[PDB]
Amino acid sequence: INSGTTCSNDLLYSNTEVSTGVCVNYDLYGITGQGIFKEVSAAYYNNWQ
Amino acid sequence: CGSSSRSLLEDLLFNKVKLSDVGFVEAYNNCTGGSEIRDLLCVQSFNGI
Ligand SMILES: *[C@@H]1O[C@H](CO)[C@@H](O)[C@H](O)[C@H]1NC(C)=O
Repeated sequence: INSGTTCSNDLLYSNTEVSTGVCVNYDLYGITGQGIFKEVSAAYYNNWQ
Repeated sequence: CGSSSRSLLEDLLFNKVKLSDVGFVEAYNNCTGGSEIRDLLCVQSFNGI
């Protein structure tokens, strides 16, 4: 009860609601900041980066 | 003729130099959207410098 390795709804929303083209605040993958999402096509990223 | 008159040796001097006092204005204008990937002067300008 109330202590352990099996967590229930303690994690936040984690929504798929990317707001493109506007200035927002973000924390994705660990990095906090204030900026912009903007869609583009590029392919030097890998499936682990 | 019009008051936008450099000279030819002034052109050779003033084409190898990226950040003169007109490149700064035309790069600071380019901070609304990034529009290629990013710039460094926009990261400076949004941080007070
Ligand atoms: C400003 O942006 C436009 C399009 O985004 C580009 O064609 C131009 O070369 C840029 N100028 C500078 C000085 O970055």
